[PDB]
Amino acid sequence: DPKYADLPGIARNEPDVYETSDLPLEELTSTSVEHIIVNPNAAYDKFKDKRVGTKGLDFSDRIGKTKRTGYESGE
Amino acid sequence: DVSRFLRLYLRKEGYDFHSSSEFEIVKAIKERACYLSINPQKDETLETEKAQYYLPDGSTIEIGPSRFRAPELLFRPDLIGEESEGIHEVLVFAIQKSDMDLRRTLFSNIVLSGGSTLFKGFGDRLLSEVKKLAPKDVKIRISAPQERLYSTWIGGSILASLDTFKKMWVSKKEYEEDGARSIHRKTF
Ligand SMILES: Nc1ncnc2c1ncn2[C@@H]1O[C@H](COP(=O)(O)OP(=O)(O)O)[C@@H](O)[C@H]1O
Repeated sequence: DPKYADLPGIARNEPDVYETSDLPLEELTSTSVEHIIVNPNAAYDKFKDKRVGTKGLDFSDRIGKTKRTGYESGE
Repeated sequence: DVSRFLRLYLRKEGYDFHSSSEFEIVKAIKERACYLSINPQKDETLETEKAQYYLPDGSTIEIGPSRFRAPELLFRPDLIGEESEGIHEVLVFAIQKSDMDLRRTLFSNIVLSGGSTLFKGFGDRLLSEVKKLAPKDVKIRISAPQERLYSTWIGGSILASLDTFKKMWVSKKEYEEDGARSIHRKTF
């Protein structure tokens, strides 16, 4: 504010801001696929009581037995 | 299939050979760096040489335990996920599918051929396998010559260098007169 009187070249009637007028998905609806609504509650209730037995399993490239099938037991 | 299985192992070793020329580079690796096992568990629990093969580009590849896990597919097609028999089971069954008076003589005369028997340390494992399957104390004797790769060719030259061969082929005229039935009659 007092920079007008103490300084010579600080003019008035200056529009400080020169501006312009501040002027103001469809792929899932296909007939090919069957869109499924994912529900974590229903799927969680489905796989709620299904155990997995990991007693002595392997997945690596170890060849000692004939075959190798991990996740043997359940409930 | 040995080369294809080895290619899959190199994809899991981080080399991604998937082109055609890359596949023949895998064939060169299979012919040079692989070797067969003796007891894959004795060798599976211990780390190995980890051969350093050089690509033609100048790159460097390491193989690790897959250098002996790759030709295991022959003795066990379960690795590739295929219910079939091993090569040892093929030999032993082929003997046992025949008569009984001949089993002992066939065990005493096993002749290999074919390029995929040139794996280093192959026949020794074949002896341990067949010995593990064949009856007690039968003399199993495998003859593996040096010209295994050309045994079928050399033998073709031998049979074709005879007059019985002239009395054995199929006439062009006879083929024109008959067709497929001619070769299916003279197939043996
Ligand atoms: N030194 C080697 N070690 C391992 N495998 C080999 C060796 N040389 C050749 N082979 C295998 O043998 C194959 C050659 O096939 P081959 O036996 O000649 O078919 P055919 O005998 O019907 O002509 C090659 O693809 C390669 O995989």
